[PDB]
Amino acid sequence: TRINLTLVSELADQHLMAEYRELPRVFGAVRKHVANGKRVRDFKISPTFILGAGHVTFFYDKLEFLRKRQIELIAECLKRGFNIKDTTVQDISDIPQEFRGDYIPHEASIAISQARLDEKIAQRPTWYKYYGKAIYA
Repeated sequence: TRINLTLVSELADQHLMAEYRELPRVFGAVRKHVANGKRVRDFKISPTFILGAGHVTFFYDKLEFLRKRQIELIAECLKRGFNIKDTTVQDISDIPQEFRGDYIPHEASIAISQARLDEKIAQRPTWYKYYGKAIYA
């Protein structure tokens, strides 16, 4: 599961579709943990954004950030003419407030996220498209 920090209008089609599919998984994971009696204090949340080990957990107390980003992802999918089936933002008001924080990444954090996306495309640029156009080489 990978959450990106870059503007959704700048994502390659493949990356946009992947994040649309994967971001909501975090909500379900928190629900599962809440049902198991866990609290935010039970998690080791990094103080700064990271990729890899601890990436998903970093967002456990930042669900409002994710909710707002899911709004943007859906809108970008529709803008590109993609046929997505769920066009509604998930209601997360059932999750305890301590997990529903917001977040504003610094440009240095965004640069880490951007570098990972760049690196993936560079591997085989023909696998990526933007509005269906092969602009990556």
